[PDB]
Amino acid sequence: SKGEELFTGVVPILVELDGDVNGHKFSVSGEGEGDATYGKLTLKFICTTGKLPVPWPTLVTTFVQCFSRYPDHMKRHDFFKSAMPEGYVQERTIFFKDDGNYKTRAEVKFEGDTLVNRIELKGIDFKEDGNILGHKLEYNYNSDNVYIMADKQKNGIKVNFKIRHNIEDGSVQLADHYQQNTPIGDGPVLLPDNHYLSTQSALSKDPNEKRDHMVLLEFVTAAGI
Repeated sequence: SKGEELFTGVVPILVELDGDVNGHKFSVSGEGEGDATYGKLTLKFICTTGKLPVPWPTLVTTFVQCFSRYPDHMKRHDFFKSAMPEGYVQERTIFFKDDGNYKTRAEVKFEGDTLVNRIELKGIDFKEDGNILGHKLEYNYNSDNVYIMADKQKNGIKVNFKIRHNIEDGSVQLADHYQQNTPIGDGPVLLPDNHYLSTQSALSKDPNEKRDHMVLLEFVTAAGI
């Protein structure tokens, strides 16, 4: 249940985002593959409109939790795969402490054999010379644990978690995330007991790529039950 079966091998992934942060318009395309059996994601994103007006790490959480590795004993709490292939809607508000906020709306679903994440991102109230529009964030990412809770009312899940981005001066730029997911289908889905997803993310660059981009490798495992 139910995308369960859809995820037993390596699945191609496509990500497309249209963004507007303080009027700075930009688009990003990402490609790669996920192997949920190992909770592994490998992806390369390209800013297709010239330079990315925000730091790449600020976009990682926005750029497919159905690739998390759910231990066999926890399969019944895997809301993400259960919503497939029809997919789910994912919305967030990300408040950057002492700075602006991003509001995103994405749909994650299969297109044939490819798992697609299409997102619209809107950012407002950013400080022109703050850590974001001013690009003062280091190109790295910290590991973390986010707590997935069922949202029985909408038959989806909700998550509230903090991401800390390292600032070049040694300090931290907090990004408080509030997320809610609901199934696209009318299809049944599995509602989970509370548990965590533990993620680790490594960012890198493609020595041969001249466009603004980001190479991302992640491993994610569910636990807490």
